[PDB]
Amino acid sequence: QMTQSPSSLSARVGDTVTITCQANGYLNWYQQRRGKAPKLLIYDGSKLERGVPARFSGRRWGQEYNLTINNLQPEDVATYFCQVYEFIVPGTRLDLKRTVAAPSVFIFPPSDEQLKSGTASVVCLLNNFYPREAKVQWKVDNALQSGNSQESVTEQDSKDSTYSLSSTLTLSKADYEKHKVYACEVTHQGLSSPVTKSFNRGE
Amino acid sequence: VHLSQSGAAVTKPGASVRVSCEASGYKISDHFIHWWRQAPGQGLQWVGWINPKTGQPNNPRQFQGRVSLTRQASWDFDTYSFYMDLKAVRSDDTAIYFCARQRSDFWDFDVWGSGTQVTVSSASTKGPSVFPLAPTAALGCLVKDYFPEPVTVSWNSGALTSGVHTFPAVLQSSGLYSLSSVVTVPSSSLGTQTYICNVNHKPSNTKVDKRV
Ligand SMILES: *[C@@H]1O[C@H](CO)[C@@H](O)[C@H](O)[C@H]1NC(C)=O
Repeated sequence: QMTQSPSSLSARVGDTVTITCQANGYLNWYQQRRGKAPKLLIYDGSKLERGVPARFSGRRWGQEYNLTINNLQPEDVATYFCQVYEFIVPGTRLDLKRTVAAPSVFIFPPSDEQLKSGTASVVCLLNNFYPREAKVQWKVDNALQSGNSQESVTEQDSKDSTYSLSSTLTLSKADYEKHKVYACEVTHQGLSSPVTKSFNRGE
Repeated sequence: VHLSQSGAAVTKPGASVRVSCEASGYKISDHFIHWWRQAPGQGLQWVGWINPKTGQPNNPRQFQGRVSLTRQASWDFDTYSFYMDLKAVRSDDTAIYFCARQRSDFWDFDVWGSGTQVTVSSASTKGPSVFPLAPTAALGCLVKDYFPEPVTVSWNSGALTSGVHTFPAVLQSSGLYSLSSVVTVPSSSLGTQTYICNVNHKPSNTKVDKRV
């Protein structure tokens, strides 16, 4: 009964990472790039697939299958998973490690051009942070909104190894005008203290 | 040894959709073709296999349900088209569908199709509507209420690329998509520079060009 560990890995270029499944049978490991089709890395436990760098390898011992990547490279950033017949584990995200970086935080009041449509959209931007786990909080007049939010995050950036996140608080024309202070409050590893960027009518 | 899949498909709930997989480059008769599907931010799920020689799919009628796998042999045998028909579609079916080749008897999948998005939505075509995100500081564009995906965003007709983040589109209870595109620039240069995101939505020959 097959599991994989862990769910997320960050590693430095040149380092070695190991990913484990618990399973039984003829097992294969695949690499899958965020937006793409899988690629076979190892078949049948430990056989390296033709055309794949020997810095990939696989070890079976009982019900334990390790996939190991040695000398990790920038192109190794992907999700990895094991598969036995019809069963494919959900897999492990691998990202490149870099120095911790707190989000550049910003807020964006609704555009008046848009209020003309009856729907208002407040936006929050967390820019270039690492690692990628983060928490946005939408506050207005200290009210805590608990439905009515979207969130979107970029892939790790191929240059500065950061992530960015956008969160859209969409609320109707009326209930918007009725309140004053709109703050965005985000909590991230690299931030000593949850910090807020907050607007209201003074422009 | 190669597999090319059809293009993205959109369809109203309750309808039928067909995904195609063109195979070429080997003894095609000798390998099962499997279909897999991947829901957004999720792992792969097996959908089925089909035998190219006989056209036999893994479930016999009494078990097939809402999915039917078919083949048609390009008689030279250098080519084969494989179909995945999905009837009575629903939101659940929204996902990327991959065809893939079973190499050995033991389900190592060495070739994959590029994948085909199948989006099942209540709605139909609509160009987006673009609102500005006004202010080292940040500025942007909210590209709101379009359908279907995708849209392309550039700034200053491609002349500005650095500091640009175009986010993945999210979906609303509206049933339509919203994405935002942003740039960061030094607190100066504002009054100096004309910031203009050019947005395109092919499906609807929409092509706005807004300024901040
Ligand atoms: C998998 O790696 C873990 C940690 O590196 C190690 O304890 C174990 O020996 C490895 N398992 C196998 C089957 O080689």
